[PDB]
Amino acid sequence: TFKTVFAEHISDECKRRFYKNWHKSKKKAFTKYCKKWQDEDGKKQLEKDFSSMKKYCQVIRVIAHTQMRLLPLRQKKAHLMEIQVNGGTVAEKLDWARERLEQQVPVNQVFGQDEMIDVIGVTKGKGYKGVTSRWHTKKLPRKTHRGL
Amino acid sequence: SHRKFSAPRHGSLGFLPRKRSSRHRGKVKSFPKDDPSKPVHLTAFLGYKA
Amino acid sequence: QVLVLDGRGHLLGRLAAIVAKQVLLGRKVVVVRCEGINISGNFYRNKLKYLAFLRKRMNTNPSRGPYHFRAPSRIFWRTVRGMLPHKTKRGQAALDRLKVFDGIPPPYDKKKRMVVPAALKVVRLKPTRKFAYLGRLAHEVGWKYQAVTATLEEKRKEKAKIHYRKKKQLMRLRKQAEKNVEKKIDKYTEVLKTH
Amino acid sequence: VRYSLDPENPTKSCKSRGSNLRVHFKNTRETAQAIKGMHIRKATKYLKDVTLQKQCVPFRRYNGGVGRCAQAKQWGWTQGRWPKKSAEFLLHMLKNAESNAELKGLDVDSLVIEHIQVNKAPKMRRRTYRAHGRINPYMSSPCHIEMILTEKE
Amino acid sequence: AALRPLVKPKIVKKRTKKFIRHQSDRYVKIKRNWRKPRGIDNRVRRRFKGQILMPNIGYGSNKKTKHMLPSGFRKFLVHNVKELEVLLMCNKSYCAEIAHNVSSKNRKAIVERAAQLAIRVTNPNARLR
Amino acid sequence: SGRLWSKAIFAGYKRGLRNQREHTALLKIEGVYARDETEFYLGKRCAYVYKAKNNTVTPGGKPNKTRVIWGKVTRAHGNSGMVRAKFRSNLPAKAIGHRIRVMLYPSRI
RNA sequence: AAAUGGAUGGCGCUGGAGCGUCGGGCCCAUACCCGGCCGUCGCCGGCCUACGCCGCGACGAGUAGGAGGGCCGCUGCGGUGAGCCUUGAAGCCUAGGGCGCGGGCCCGGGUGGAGCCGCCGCAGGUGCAGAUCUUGGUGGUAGUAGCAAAUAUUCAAACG
RNA sequence: AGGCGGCCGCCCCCUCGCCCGUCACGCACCGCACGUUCGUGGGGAACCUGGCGCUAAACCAUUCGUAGACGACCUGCUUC
Ligand SMILES: [Mg+2]
Ligand SMILES: [Mg+2]
Ligand SMILES: [Mg+2]
Ligand SMILES: [Mg+2]
Ligand SMILES: [Mg+2]
Ligand SMILES: [Mg+2]
Ligand SMILES: [Mg+2]
Ligand SMILES: [Mg+2]
Ligand SMILES: [Mg+2]
Ligand SMILES: [Mg+2]
Ligand SMILES: [Mg+2]
Ligand SMILES: [Mg+2]
Ligand SMILES: [Mg+2]
Ligand SMILES: [Mg+2]
Ligand SMILES: [Mg+2]
Ligand SMILES: [Mg+2]
Ligand SMILES: [Mg+2]
Ligand SMILES: [Mg+2]
Ligand SMILES: [Mg+2]
Ligand SMILES: [Mg+2]
Ligand SMILES: [Mg+2]
Ligand SMILES: [Mg+2]
Ligand SMILES: [Mg+2]
Ligand SMILES: [Mg+2]
Ligand SMILES: [Mg+2]
Repeated sequence: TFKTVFAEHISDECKRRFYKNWHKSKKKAFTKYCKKWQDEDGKKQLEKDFSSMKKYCQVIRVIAHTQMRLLPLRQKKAHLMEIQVNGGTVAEKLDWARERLEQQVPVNQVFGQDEMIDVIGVTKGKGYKGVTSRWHTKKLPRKTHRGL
Repeated sequence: SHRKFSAPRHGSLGFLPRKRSSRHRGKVKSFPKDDPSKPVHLTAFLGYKA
Repeated sequence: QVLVLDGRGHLLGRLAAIVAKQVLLGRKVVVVRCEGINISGNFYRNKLKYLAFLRKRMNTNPSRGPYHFRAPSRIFWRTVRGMLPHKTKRGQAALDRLKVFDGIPPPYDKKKRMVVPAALKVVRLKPTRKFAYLGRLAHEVGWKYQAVTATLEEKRKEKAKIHYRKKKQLMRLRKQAEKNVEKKIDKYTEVLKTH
Repeated sequence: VRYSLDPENPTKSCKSRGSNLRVHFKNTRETAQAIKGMHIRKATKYLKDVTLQKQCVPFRRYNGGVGRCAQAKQWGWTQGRWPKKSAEFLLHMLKNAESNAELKGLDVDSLVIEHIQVNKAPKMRRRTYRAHGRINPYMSSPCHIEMILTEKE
Repeated sequence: AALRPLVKPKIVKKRTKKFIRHQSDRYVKIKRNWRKPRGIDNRVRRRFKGQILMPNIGYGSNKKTKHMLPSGFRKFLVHNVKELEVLLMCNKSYCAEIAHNVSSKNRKAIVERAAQLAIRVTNPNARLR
Repeated sequence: SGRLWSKAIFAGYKRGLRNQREHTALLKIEGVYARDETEFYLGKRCAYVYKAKNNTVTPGGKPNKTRVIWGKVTRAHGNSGMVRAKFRSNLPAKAIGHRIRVMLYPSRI
């Protein structure tokens, strides 16, 4: 990881992701970072970071999150994901990313119908179960002492 | 020895470290490769099983 | 203090012998360009021996037991481990003194690389005998990092070409100054007292 | 009577002891190691939290087969247990030490517990009734408790 | 600077370890006094390398430097005044050593008689008020 | 100002394959790499400089933290230019791969 | 062609660190030579504890076993030290000082409160690491197994 | 696996920033070691002083089930 540049308008769902106890937290994240984005003299030390990003990096990933306000869930924390842009050259990938900072990405934009797209997730936890349920081995008959 | 009824083995050696994952959001191990011929797009989105 | 060794055109066993002898004396030696270390014999023979070494593993638990590195720097470091008394607190300190690097790091770009004469392929091997590249062996088996290391190596070779023209220009300027006048009075004394 | 680790002076220090009292030596040692190095009001609140099962006692040495708890992360330890009876007896002896400091005339609000000590009292033997008509001993493990408290300056 | 006795050379002992007994470290029922093992399998009796060393005649000190204190005298134990006065002839090589069961009331008289007769005593300042 | 002693690295004790003899130690001295070259250094005097936290030094001016076990060159050792040395006290065995000073006195210039 | 993954010891070794013939050096064992010290033995010296004191020379390993010495030790007995002490004996502890190669011993510091020791002879129920040793006590296990055969308890008040 | 180097406009001084020659001095500590070093060497707790800034986060508790033997993991808690 060379350097990470975060946007200015960071949502409260992302702040709930960064904190653990949102009740006990004083909501103090990214105050100086947004002050650096707001200051004009800090932009001259910030636009050089993208010029170094154009020169040295090849893999650029885009951290995005979900809107928990549209969901019927109770979690209210937004999950962050790095999304590797597999487009053209690093210069226009950076231009595309800075053009679409602080913006929504619909699924109908990138993904389409009749497409073969794999799903990655975490299985249903069944708990601390035994051998004939986990490994699906053959059971022992009724006559067996000390375990079937 | 000479087990006399050879059976296919239960389970898989490739999925053997059956530890709980430290993360619950399933991360991406590998993204597809890139090229300047293809236009600029994203690869991975989030979702919730309804 | 510190020693920086080339790996181009060196043999694995000879270089490991000289490094493992000079690291027990305290000289902090570092072997750079480890992917360029040659190994005598046929390359199919060397990868057959290394495939047998990979076959050597514990049946009860492969993690708790034989670790098998694929990077050539760690191959050379295992070669020096098998020669130093690493189970005692002399060879462990010697391995802590030893550092190994694939490619060339940026401080070792600047710091000058030594070439050991007695470990050279040209000195030790007849040129009509076969050989094998440790970097080629590592790229064939496991070490997937030749496309990055070779690219950065060509980049620093271009940096070396853009430095050598400036150094040779400065050497031409100082020899023009030596060709110029009013230095010979000390030069008579220097020639009569061992120029 | 004599105490191990005699204090700097008997003027600014009080002392207390319990002898031949039916507890477990391991539980009282593991709660005394948590009491030691603590202000007296913090220790009183700590033992009331032990009796209310709100703050635990980590088992650091005598930790054989002891289940875990979530409350042990304040101590940097994984296991824990809540000794009710040991907390009751050691709170009674802390009240005894408070009364002795009141008799000696110290600044009763600023005592700290510098020294605490626990060692095995002579145990009393009972018997079980196991298989095949055999008799195995069923013995207690009481302890002697010593504590030396000191003003904090 | 008390008496400074006659010519006594450099005292060597050829080893100063007061040889430990085998497996006295492992069991605390065994006192650390030497006792010759007579087993048929013991590495100490078989004299393997890397083991303890048995006391034999080779560790005997020199007869000139035998029973020699580091001060340069030879110690002799004393109970009373007459057994102190027997050392009147050879006080320049033989020093006195008052017994442990001698009280202070007689110990001060013994050390006073030793100071008068110029006889070295090893413990002059013990058990005093 | 300037260093007067020649550099020499402690290598180990006089030993066989199995056992050791700690009364005589081995020094890989720099510059010498030959049997004919380890002739001038016969009779030199060595010194191992180490540190301790108690205040025990030479009477040369100021009290410091430096302790030194003295010794001198006995004879040569092998064909590679290694030099035997017997010190006044035996080596602490911590000096392996560390430096022992060799000063240019009683030799015969 | 053989079953665990492994063996010129491994690492590696090819103008050798392989093979056969050899040259000059280099390294060490308790082997050899010189020297210091102890002991045993042989020969011997002196009218200085004669059972002591010196001198020369050669050698010292060892289970079963056999001798000699012990100013090694424990218990008691008779002589013996005008012995030791309630101004502190025996016993015990001790990062103290020391001796003897060793059995062990003497002194320093602390608890203790009434008997103890050196030499010469005498007599032993006289020295412990073991014997699935006897008696007594105490650890790891371990705050572990276990407080589960016979359907089941609950609210309020009272003495406390 | 980056922190030192190069260029320009100025800065308070230095034309002994070095070699060759003359002159007079500074401890000459009277025969003695561990001396001169990259050292304003590395880490920890405090002491008095100037300027520029910072005003939190974990763990327990409670709740939660997408999670659980116990731990552990994902969660909620604003006065609208
Ligand atoms: Mg479940
Ligand atoms: Mg059955
Ligand atoms: Mg991956
Ligand atoms: Mg356990
Ligand atoms: Mg448990
Ligand atoms: Mg029962
Ligand atoms: Mg019965
Ligand atoms: Mg045998
Ligand atoms: Mg091999
Ligand atoms: Mg050959
Ligand atoms: Mg014999
Ligand atoms: Mg009495
Ligand atoms: Mg006696
Ligand atoms: Mg008997
Ligand atoms: Mg009897
Ligand atoms: Mg016994
Ligand atoms: Mg026996
Ligand atoms: Mg038994
Ligand atoms: Mg028993
Ligand atoms: Mg009894
Ligand atoms: Mg028991
Ligand atoms: Mg239980
Ligand atoms: Mg029942
Ligand atoms: Mg009531
Ligand atoms: Mg009532």
